[PDB]
Amino acid sequence: PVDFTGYWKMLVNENFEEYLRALDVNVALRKIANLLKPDKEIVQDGDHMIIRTLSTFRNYIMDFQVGKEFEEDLTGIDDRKCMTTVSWDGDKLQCVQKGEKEGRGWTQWIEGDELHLEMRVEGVVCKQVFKKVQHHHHHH
Ligand SMILES: CC1=C(/C=C/C(C)=C/C=C/C(C)=C/CN)C(C)(C)CCC1
Repeated sequence: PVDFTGYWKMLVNENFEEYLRALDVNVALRKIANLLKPDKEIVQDGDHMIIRTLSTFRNYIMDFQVGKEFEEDLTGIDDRKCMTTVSWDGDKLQCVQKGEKEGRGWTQWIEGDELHLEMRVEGVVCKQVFKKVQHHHHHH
């Protein structure tokens, strides 16, 4: 069965600038963010999912139950609040983020040693791929 648990290092990050612009992330933060190559530390614990998006400058932490709508605090990205639901779709994890922006959400899946993440908002698509890695680093 699909299990996202692991430590994952960014390999590619496609169209991130336009995704951030569509979120109205401020220009100075977009400049910082485009230099970053975040890791993902994921623990899948039953249907309790923790996805830590870790970078040298700032983190974004998700901690939620699959299937259950929750208030998602996007402080550090666009500082918005969404009413967010993450659901299994076969071997894919689907996320809908209800809020100010239309069409906001993402899909996550695994191909071999790769974690694939398609992020969407306002018809814009950013695609990230990470490689599963084994050398760990301490974090908060
Ligand atoms: C814009 C910005 C950032 C953007 C983070 C983003 C979009 C995280 C998306 C997380 C998702 C869908 C995770 C599901 N694997 C960092 C990495 C927190 C650094 C500070 C500035």
